[PDB]
Amino acid sequence: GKKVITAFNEGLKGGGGSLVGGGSGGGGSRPWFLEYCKSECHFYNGTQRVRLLVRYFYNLEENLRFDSDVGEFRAVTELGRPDAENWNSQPEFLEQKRAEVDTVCRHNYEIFDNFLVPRRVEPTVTVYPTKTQPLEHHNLLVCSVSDFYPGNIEVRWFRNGKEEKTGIVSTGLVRNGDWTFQTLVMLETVPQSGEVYTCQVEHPSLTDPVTVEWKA
Amino acid sequence: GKKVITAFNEGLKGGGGSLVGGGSGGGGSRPWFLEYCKSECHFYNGTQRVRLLVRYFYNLEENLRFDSDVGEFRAVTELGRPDAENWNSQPEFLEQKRAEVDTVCRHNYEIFDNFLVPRRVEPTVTVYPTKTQPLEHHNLLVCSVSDFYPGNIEVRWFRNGKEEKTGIVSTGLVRNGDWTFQTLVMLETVPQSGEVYTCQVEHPSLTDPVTVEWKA
Amino acid sequence: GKKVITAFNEGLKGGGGSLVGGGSGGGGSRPWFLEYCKSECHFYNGTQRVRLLVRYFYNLEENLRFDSDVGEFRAVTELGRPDAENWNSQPEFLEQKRAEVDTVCRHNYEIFDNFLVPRRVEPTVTVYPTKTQPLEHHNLLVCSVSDFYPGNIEVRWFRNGKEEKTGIVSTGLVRNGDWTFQTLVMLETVPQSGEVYTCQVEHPSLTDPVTVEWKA
Amino acid sequence: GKKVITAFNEGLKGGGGSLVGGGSGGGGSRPWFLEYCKSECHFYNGTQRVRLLVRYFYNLEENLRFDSDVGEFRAVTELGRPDAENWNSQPEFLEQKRAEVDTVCRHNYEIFDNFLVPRRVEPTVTVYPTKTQPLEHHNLLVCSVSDFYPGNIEVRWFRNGKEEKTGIVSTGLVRNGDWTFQTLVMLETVPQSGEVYTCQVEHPSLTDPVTVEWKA
Amino acid sequence: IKEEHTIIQAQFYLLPDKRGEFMFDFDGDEIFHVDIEKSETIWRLEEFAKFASFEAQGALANIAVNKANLDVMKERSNNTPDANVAPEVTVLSRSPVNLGEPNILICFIDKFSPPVVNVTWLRNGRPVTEGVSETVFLPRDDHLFRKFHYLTFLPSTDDFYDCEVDHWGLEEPLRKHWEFEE
Amino acid sequence: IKEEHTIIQAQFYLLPDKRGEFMFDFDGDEIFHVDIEKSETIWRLEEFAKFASFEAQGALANIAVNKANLDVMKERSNNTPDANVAPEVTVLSRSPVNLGEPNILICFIDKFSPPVVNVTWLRNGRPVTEGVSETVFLPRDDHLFRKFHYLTFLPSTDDFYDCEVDHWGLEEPLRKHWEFEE
Amino acid sequence: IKEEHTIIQAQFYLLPDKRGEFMFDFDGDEIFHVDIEKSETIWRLEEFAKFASFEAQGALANIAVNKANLDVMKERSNNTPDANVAPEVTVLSRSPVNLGEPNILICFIDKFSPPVVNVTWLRNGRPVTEGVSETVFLPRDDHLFRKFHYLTFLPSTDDFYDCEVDHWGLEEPLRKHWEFEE
Amino acid sequence: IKEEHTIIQAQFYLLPDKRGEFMFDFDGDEIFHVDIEKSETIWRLEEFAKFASFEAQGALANIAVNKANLDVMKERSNNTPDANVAPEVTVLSRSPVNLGEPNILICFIDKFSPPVVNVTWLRNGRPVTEGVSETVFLPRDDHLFRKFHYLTFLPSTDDFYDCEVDHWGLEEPLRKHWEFEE
Ligand SMILES: *[C@@H]1O[C@H](CO)[C@@H](O[C@@H]2O[C@H](CO)[C@@H](O)[C@H](O)[C@H]2NC(C)=O)[C@H](O)[C@H]1NC(C)=O
Ligand SMILES: *[C@@H]1O[C@H](CO)[C@@H](O[C@@H]2O[C@H](CO)[C@@H](O)[C@H](O)[C@H]2NC(C)=O)[C@H](O)[C@H]1NC(C)=O
Ligand SMILES: *[C@@H]1O[C@H](CO)[C@@H](O[C@@H]2O[C@H](CO)[C@@H](O)[C@H](O)[C@H]2NC(C)=O)[C@H](O)[C@H]1NC(C)=O
Ligand SMILES: *[C@@H]1O[C@H](CO)[C@@H](O[C@@H]2O[C@H](CO)[C@@H](O)[C@H](O)[C@H]2NC(C)=O)[C@H](O)[C@H]1NC(C)=O
Ligand SMILES: *[C@@H]1O[C@H](CO)[C@@H](O)[C@H](O)[C@H]1NC(C)=O
Ligand SMILES: *[C@@H]1O[C@H](CO)[C@@H](O)[C@H](O)[C@H]1NC(C)=O
Ligand SMILES: *[C@@H]1O[C@H](CO)[C@@H](O)[C@H](O)[C@H]1NC(C)=O
Ligand SMILES: *[C@@H]1O[C@H](CO)[C@@H](O)[C@H](O)[C@H]1NC(C)=O
Ligand SMILES: *[C@@H]1O[C@H](CO)[C@@H](O)[C@H](O)[C@H]1NC(C)=O
Ligand SMILES: *[C@@H]1O[C@H](CO)[C@@H](O)[C@H](O)[C@H]1NC(C)=O
Ligand SMILES: *[C@@H]1O[C@H](CO)[C@@H](O)[C@H](O)[C@H]1NC(C)=O
Ligand SMILES: *[C@H]1O[C@H](CO)[C@@H](O)[C@H](O)[C@H]1NC(C)=O
Repeated sequence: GKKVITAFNEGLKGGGGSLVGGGSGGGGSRPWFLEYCKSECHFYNGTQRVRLLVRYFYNLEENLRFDSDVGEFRAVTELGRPDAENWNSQPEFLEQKRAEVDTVCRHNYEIFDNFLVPRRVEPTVTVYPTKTQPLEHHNLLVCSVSDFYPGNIEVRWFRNGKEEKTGIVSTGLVRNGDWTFQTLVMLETVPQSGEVYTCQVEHPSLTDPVTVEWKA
Repeated sequence: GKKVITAFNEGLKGGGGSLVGGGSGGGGSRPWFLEYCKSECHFYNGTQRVRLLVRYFYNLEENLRFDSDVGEFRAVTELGRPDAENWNSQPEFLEQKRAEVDTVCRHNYEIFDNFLVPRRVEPTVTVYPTKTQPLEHHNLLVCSVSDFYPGNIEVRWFRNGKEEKTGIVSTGLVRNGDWTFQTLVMLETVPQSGEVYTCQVEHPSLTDPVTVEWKA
Repeated sequence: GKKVITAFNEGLKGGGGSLVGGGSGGGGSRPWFLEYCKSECHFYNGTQRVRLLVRYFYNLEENLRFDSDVGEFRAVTELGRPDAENWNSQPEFLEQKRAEVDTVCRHNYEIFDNFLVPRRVEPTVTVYPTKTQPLEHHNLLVCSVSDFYPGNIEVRWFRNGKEEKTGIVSTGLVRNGDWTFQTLVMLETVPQSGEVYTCQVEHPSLTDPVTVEWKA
Repeated sequence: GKKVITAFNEGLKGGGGSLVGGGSGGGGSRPWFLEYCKSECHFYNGTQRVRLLVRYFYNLEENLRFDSDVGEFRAVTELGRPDAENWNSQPEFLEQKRAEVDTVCRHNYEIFDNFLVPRRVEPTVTVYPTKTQPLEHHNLLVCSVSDFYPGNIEVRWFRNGKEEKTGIVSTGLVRNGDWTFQTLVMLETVPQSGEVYTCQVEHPSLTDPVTVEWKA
Repeated sequence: IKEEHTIIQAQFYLLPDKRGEFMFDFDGDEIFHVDIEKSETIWRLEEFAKFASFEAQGALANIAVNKANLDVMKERSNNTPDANVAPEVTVLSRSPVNLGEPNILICFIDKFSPPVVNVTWLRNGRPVTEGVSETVFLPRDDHLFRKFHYLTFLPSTDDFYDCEVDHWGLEEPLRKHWEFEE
Repeated sequence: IKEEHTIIQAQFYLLPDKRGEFMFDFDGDEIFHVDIEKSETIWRLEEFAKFASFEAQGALANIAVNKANLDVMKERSNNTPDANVAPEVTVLSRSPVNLGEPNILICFIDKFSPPVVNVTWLRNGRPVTEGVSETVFLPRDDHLFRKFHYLTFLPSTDDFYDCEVDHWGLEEPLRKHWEFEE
Repeated sequence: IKEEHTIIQAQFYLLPDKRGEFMFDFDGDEIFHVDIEKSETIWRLEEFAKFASFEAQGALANIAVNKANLDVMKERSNNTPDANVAPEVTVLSRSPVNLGEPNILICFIDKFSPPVVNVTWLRNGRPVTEGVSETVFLPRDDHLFRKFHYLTFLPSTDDFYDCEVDHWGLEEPLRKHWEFEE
Repeated sequence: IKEEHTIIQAQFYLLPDKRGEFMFDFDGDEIFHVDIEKSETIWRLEEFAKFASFEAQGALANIAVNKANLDVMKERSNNTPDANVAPEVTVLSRSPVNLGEPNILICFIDKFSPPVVNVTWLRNGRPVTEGVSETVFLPRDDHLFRKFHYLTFLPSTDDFYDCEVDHWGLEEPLRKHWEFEE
């Protein structure tokens, strides 16, 4: 169903707590001023345990936050002290904030659990050698895993049946920004005309492990 | 034993999860390698509620953490992945880590509750004006509060008995590194011969509010 | 119940005391560096009297030790002098070391006193002659005692009721590595068709002596 | 009256406990047989605590010993088992051996305590640089301390009043075999024209430290 | 058994550019954002709109609050400014490159603030405005931003590419090269 | 209202310097640190020793663990280094300054890494070694470090001071100036 | 008579092999050892587990200490090495040998250092990798090590066996032969 | 500096050489020894004699026991022999050398067994039998022996010396060199 996504409500800041400033890079650098806020919902076992963390930043510094496990706003730096004292004295606003863990976090999670949590995209797996430089060091066997979601993936290396443990290098999980990941897992060995290598890939979008052999 | 401070026990890292590294790219900048760990005991209303947060940094990035409210290690970046899988598969180790909340946090807290938590050092308040014989804009009345502890302090200005709530600037709470704080709460006004100003400072180390009077 | 074996805590070594060094065994042999440490708890009648002797070895030489009956560290060679001086000047550390005789030795002794100290396995006694070739000519009668624990065992040979105290040879008490021992106690005699030989083995795992008989 | 030094009395070994040996080792190497015994008296704070440790060797291995803390003989290898059982069943003999801690160790100690224990010989300190060659203007600074007794000597390096702790290399304590010692302690520095170095030598024969100054 | 996830609502207002953005994030990926200019909810992936909705006016109302709060913050810190933090730039292919097979080049801009950058894609040294797309300013764990720019391209040993990024924190524009490698 | 506090154990090992530190922090202040060299517990305030103790070897032990782990991390990242982060330097009086009345100058070194720095106090352009002191590398809320240096001085209209801080992240040593201004 | 016993904790760290071990010993027998690579407490006899426990991480910490101390020892001796000490080798049966009755071949490697050795079992001149097991480097009364290698086997006048040991102190691999004898 | 000392009585009988020795050691140095063929107590230092006495017959009686015990040990081990362990040799001066000032050359022979050696002093390449002296076989902490040979000389820039030691465990005689330098 098409359920409405709700947003966290932001509070208005008042006056007071003026500071002389600090003194950072500048002079020639162009001035800029940023009011940035992130409200993060942390889930554990779905909605079993949820923690809400709101973080306020002004330019380069986080100055205030709302940890739903604390129940009250708390200044990270002087600059945020005014808001903490102010919003903490508005019982109505606090009650509202305290409930967002359910009216916002748990609420939106439920909606996203219908398509985002269950989203799964099968990886495209390939295998091939590289580094045509038998003068630089050793020979490298690359196992390419691309275009998959979610990010949690496991790629092992097998040489003639028995798995390899050392000599493994990777570029790690690379995020593409479009809900797909990619990664290259290499094996540092010395390919022989009479050798069989395999790359095993375990991923939640695969009923059972995908394998790809390679022989010289 | 309850007079001996206990240290968090650090686990040993193993092989696996090797990465291409990449980095940032200095070229001329001298190379350095830092293994940095911080174990934070967060206390809410004494030992009533405690949260243990361990954070691992390699050079400039945090790559792994252990949140006592989560109960297991969680990688923050690829680099921390091998350690989470390795340490999370060690039930004996996880059991010991989970209990450090008591064997270390609460334990050490109770020791510090005898001389740190109660520590109190009364502030020295002084009042004076600035910008005379060298400046043209607006005089300023400075209320200097130095050498106090803990950090939370309240300073208010008064003109002829009536409090001021604007034209107030501060250098904010300044930590001196030796367990004392210092600060300057300035009032922006033009002193007139027939005026009496009052700086009122409230601090937990003071039975009742302190007040310094100033006249021109 | 939750019996946890405790380990001896090793101290960290400092700088200073450096030496020139000389022709030990380098040259064509592969260089190697070994930091080896053995902490021995010697027990006399259980926990009545206990002696702790920790020995430090660098490569092939013992350079430092800690004898509980002495109370402090003592260099065995120049190379261990720095550590002797550094560690003995650390009252906190010394005290901890001096107590390990109780916190470690006696502690672990009580844990092991339940399954190791009383461990008993009964020997398998066998008797047979060696060296034949053709028509047969034996000059050695072998009493084989195997798979037993502890090692203290007693073997005797008897000929027609009368014992033998000459011509006895043995391979000695041989440790198999898996908590069992074996041994061959041989008797030099020329077996005559009308003779009776007997092997009597005494062992703490036997309520009464075991005897095997052998006639030609 | 001239004190007479008493010797430890050695026991006679009996038969039994014969062993096969181990086969063959070198072969081309000349055969030899050594019966070696060392009776060591260990003193702690003079005769306050004395420990007798007799050790028996046959060729290259210790096989038996008598620790006065144990009160009886103990085999170290099977080759000594026969002796242990033999001497340990002779009450008169054990009594005697146990008494040698008094009739031999303490007795002789009181005799050597008149000239050996208090023996003192003043070191002869000298300072000088090294490493000239073709291209070299500054290197090591050798502090030579020779002809002294006993061995516990402490050498310290000073640079213009302040003391050096890094760059110190030494030959350690060298025993001449004639009841005197010697040692070279060198400082790794760069001797400038305007520079004052000094070597401080502490030793039990010197009422007060001895120093030798050196300038470029 | 381990269903751990993170949802983030990230919003900002920036001066003097008068720019503002609002977005939701799921495990590090963007679900949608709101054009403070068009007042229209824009889904990162088209398909998402069939499973949910969001009233864009909420985002706009929220930005307005950030805009008011910004003025208060500028006063509370006496208009003191912080230095500009320059971005790290990496160019890579969306998936294994094969000659003659349609692909996508990725220009990943990371760890920078303020959230304003100029990006130019260059194919054979010439600017390209066809087949290009971009994400809005995404959140990182800290106080900085990250962003993706995309280019549809047809692999060939004949061409080469460059992503040119300009940020107030750079002395001069940053150019990252990319070309096919067998 | 509520007794909220934070206790922090901070430790590290640094290469190629081969430097290590272990320390405890109470609400932002140092309780004590261990001299990896002198194997000694050093309290920030002498008076803390009367209320507790802490075994130094156990700390040297923890450091040893960080040393071993550092090697693994070097292997795991293929010795790939990060850029040095230069420090912000501030020089202020510890308390109100009155002529002829002995005070203390504070050299606050913040937001830098690695935890290594050369600090030179300067009086009238001349290096000063008498009456100077310092803390160990202290923790911040992030991955960077902070540190304090102190200089006891006699308030005068004559002399002027400079705190010179050199760090691998700085092109040229940084020098903050300070003089009296009635 | 007299309950006399010895308990020993033996640990080492070796370079340039980068090998370490931690083990406990009771009267000359291994109680357990900790696999520096598997971070697991391994009991010599399975049955010992039901009578006690040992936290593996504790042992890894001790090893780390030995690792740091090793570096110090090298600096202290100016990286001066010693001569390798070749081992004596002996092959014998675990118990009396009887055709058709299962048994175990024991390969006793004694008096050697450093604690690194390559052991190869051979059945009828051919490498055997099945039914082979081994202990860790156990302690002797002195500074040298001993080790046991095991090979399950079925006694037959048809087969012969061989334990080949290689060590840096041996010019050529040392091989010992064994075969059934009536 | 607790009065810690060691006193050792060391004795042996060696075959087939039929050599026997008995000595006393204090903290590593010989007090005296008895010549088994001469039945005389020889003091390491002449002066020692006025402070103590020792009946040589007590040592000869002890050697006699070692002599009988040796045969028993030979039988007990079926006359199995162990390898010969070669010595380590070092040549040095007793004290700092100065041209024209009487001095002494020390030939330190260490870690060897059996206890028999042939030491030859060489000046300019020719044997030297005048002004030479030696110690008997001194004990070490282990099972091996040590010994010192001595040569009185007059330092000169023209001469060079060599201490040639031959032991059954040496393939060829071992020759250490020594010449002036200062
Ligand atoms: C990014 O490009 C924009 C152009 O859209 C630059 O902003 C313009 O700058 C000029 C001169 O500085 C002004 O006259 C325009 O009014 C600006 N336009 C806008 C929309 O801001 C901007 O300078 C570039 N950014 C950087 C870092 O160079
Ligand atoms: C900071 O001071 C240290 C010490 O003076 C400098 O590092 C030393 O530099 C010399 C020569 O460059 C080396 O021989 C030493 O080994 C270095 N370390 C030490 C501990 O002395 C360092 O270059 C200075 N500069 C910075 C930015 O730290
Ligand atoms: C024992 O076996 C090991 C394993 O093959 C040998 O060590 C390797 O030797 C090769 C070739 O010299 C090196 O490339 C490896 O780096 C070594 N290490 C390992 C873990 O394999 C060793 O040389 C063999 N010989 C001895 C005497 O141990
Ligand atoms: C060391 O010197 C001894 C004796 O000078 C040599 O042994 C002698 O060898 C001859 C014949 O080879 C025998 O007749 C003697 O009985 C031996 N001993 C003695 C005391 O005369 C020995 O060969 C020399 N070399 C070595 C390595 O010991
Ligand atoms: C605020 O900033 C201005 C410069 O824009 C400066 O002149 C003034 O001193 C600052 N105010 C305070 C209280 O520091
Ligand atoms: C590791 O760093 C070296 C440079 O020292 C580099 O040549 C090599 O390619 C790097 N390894 C990987 C997998 O990137
Ligand atoms: C914890 O807080 C509650 C109220 O929040 C208070 O009543 C209680 O006394 C506190 N506990 C302690 C030990 O102070
Ligand atoms: C998640 O659920 C599991 C049981 O399924 C539990 O063991 C774990 O502690 C839970 N995590 C949190 C953060 O509650
Ligand atoms: C230390 O060892 C090196 C071998 O790398 C040698 O060149 C040097 O002379 C030695 N120096 C000392 C003081 O032992
Ligand atoms: C004893 O040694 C001899 C050689 O001297 C050998 O032939 C014999 O087999 C050995 N006897 C025993 C019982 O080991
Ligand atoms: C030597 O005497 C002191 C004080 O009399 C004592 O503490 C020490 O233990 C004694 N030495 C020994 C080895 O007991
Ligand atoms: C050990 O045996 C002795 C017999 O001398 C006895 O006195 C003692 O109580 C026993 N100790 C233990 C711990 O069993």
